[PDB]
Amino acid sequence: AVYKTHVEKDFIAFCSSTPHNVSWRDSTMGSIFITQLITCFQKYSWCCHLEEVFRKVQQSFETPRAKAQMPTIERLSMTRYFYLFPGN
Amino acid sequence: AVYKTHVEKDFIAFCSSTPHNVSWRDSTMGSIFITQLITCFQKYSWCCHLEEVFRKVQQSFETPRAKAQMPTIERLSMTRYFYLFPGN
Amino acid sequence: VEDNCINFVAMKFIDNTLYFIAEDDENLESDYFGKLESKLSVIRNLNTIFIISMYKDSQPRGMAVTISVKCEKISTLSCENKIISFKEMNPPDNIKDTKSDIIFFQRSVPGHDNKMQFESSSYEGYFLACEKERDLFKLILKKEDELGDRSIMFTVQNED
Amino acid sequence: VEDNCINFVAMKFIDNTLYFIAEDDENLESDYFGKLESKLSVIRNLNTIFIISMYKDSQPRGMAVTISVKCEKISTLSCENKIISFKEMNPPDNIKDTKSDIIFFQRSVPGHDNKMQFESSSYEGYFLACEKERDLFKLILKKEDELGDRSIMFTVQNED
Amino acid sequence: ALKLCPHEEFLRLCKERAEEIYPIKERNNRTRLALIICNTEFDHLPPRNGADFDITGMKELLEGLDYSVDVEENLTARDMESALRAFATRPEHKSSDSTFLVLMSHGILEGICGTVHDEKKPDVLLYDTIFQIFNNRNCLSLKDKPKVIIVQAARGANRGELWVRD
Amino acid sequence: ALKLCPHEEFLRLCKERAEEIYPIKERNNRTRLALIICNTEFDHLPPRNGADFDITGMKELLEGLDYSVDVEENLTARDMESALRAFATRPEHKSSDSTFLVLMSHGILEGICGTVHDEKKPDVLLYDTIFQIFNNRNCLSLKDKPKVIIVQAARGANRGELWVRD
Repeated sequence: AVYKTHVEKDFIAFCSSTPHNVSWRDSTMGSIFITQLITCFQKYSWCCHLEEVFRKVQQSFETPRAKAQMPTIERLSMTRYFYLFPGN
Repeated sequence: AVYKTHVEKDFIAFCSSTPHNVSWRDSTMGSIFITQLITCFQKYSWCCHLEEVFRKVQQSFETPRAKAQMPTIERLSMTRYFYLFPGN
Repeated sequence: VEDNCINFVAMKFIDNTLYFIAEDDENLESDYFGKLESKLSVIRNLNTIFIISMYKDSQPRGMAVTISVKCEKISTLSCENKIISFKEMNPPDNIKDTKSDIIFFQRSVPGHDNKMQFESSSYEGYFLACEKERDLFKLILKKEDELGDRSIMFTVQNED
Repeated sequence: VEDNCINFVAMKFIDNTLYFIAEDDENLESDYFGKLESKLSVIRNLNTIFIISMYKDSQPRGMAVTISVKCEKISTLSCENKIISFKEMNPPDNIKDTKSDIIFFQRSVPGHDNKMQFESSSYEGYFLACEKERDLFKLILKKEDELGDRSIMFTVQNED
Repeated sequence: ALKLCPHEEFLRLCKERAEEIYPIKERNNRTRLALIICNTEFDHLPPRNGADFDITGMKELLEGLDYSVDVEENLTARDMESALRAFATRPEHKSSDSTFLVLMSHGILEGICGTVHDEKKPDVLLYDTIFQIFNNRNCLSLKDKPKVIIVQAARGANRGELWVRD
Repeated sequence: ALKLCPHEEFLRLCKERAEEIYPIKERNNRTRLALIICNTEFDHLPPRNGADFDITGMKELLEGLDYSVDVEENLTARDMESALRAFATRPEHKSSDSTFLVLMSHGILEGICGTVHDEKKPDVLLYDTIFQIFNNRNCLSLKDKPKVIIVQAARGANRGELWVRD
């Protein structure tokens, strides 16, 4: 059986910063982006999907503390909602 | 009086198709993408935010009816949820 | 550029002639700078049967392939006497004479190295093609070396 | 490239010398190939006063600008006798003699055409700068025509 | 038609999700602005027949969403950027609280083509340009509120489909 | 720690949102695969001090999410694509239902760079390369399942900050 499908679909890229910007890394506790990403995954994934978690990550970067940066979600081809469901 | 802020923030682009793809349009009824966008806005705006409306538009393009097409969301720098709230 | 054009879905035989319809392009137009010209047409097998079988030859010069369709009596494509015709009945199992209209030679395509056309075995120089005639598509034998009309080739997608 | 460098936020005067601190870079590093060198420093007015006043001259050769800081008694920047000093004397309203340490000439910058440096009016050739000394920052007069240390220029952001 | 949001949800949402949603100002004082740009007649490209229906539908929907829609058509890239900048500096944006950028033309991956585009004479408004015009640096009046961009154009020559096996 | 979703809520969600959410396969027979890359030692760029601290945290989080994480480091761009393609064609992907592509390195707007980047000798893996390697054409085994890509790099050497009054 042969049937149609899209070449590109079900994709999502969480860039560290906006285009024409710079990402910051702390040489003691790691990069701030991943440090916040792990916290949001560990606290919100139980009740929020991947898109919700990424939105929470972005919201946590709204007011600039020390250096200023903002992650973006580029090339989002996702058609459904992605729930990680940790351990369940 | 002065304070820090990001150069780029609160942006969202809803491209007609995925990168390296072709947009299609009905000559006697308008573009399929826009038409779907308008009906989704007219049906779902009252109970969903803008990104949820875009997700509904994308899901409506999941299984390709006749010819194939899939819009994508690019450079999503939004930090909060954007409810249109038609008619106050 | 991965050029793809003309995906036929399914269509039967009418009046001892093979017709093939394509998808519904109800005036749909692209947003690219025109082009959209058609070169090949390969896509079928959307679940009206289009018999294709393989044959081994004692004089190896390419894979021998036979073309047939199902009717009340199964019909077989022929190029006898340098003309196009559908001959009914079935091939006498494994053919013996090499010069037979039933078998055809499949050649690879420069496009994606996944499709293949057919070459007549009863004559040297002929080729199989499907040109744009009226509303539907006509499977008519044409000479590949000569650019006639749009010169659309009848290729087929191989099994994975 | 819209190059930007160290900013400073706020700091006071200690021992009749002006200090200025920057933001907290607790070992934060960029993900771009080095560079990150400092050329200009402009940002202040985040909500210890750094009084700035404008003066009109009967001999127009640029905008006359004075710098003063707030203390128990207000101090004024000076370049008298080709040396740096803070004089705790308030300006005598509109100055009369053109050759006065209080007033300074402001010149626009090549960067974004929004910032301006300060130029001494009591002497010709001097320039105002802020260099990296120890932990905090030193406002020390340096000659702009000579490349000394990193040659950090002290600009100030104009009102919108 | 367009389903109207009942007044219940308006009061029910902002109080409970003030820090997670954008703010909405009063109906009377708010002057929202949107820009609808389409290209129909070209000089080297086939016309986008049916775009006239699309413009009417989008304008009706946006007006239903209370946007003072400005409609432009057949503008070159220079005119593209000029119109975008003029829309960005409109004084009504200070009283505004959102914006909509609806674009529809021929285009490539880099951006959206104008009206005199050619293979030998490139003419296209890049996504970088439109995103840079409306950022917090060039448009100070659009800070901290969404800038929704709607694009109806092509990005590649390759058709977006494939035939696979289940 | 990491919060665990209760089982009955798990069973409740899929039934009520079957066509809104992606499918989840059985726990025991499921080989999810994720890829984590963090090159810290370079040849012309300052080392990414503290990246090793991020590697452990990312690996622990993904393992908590039941991903057979493969960790790589100090890969050239040619090796970048070779490792990505090898991860794409792993036979365990057929039994998988998702994937994660965690990348951390220096980079520019075009993409993430490897370990031999030079201004005279550019070396950088594009995002288009990742999305082309993992699309439905090159990697048929990843059909109809999400492909989450998480990256860290620079884009334009411009500080993403602005000092604006009011």
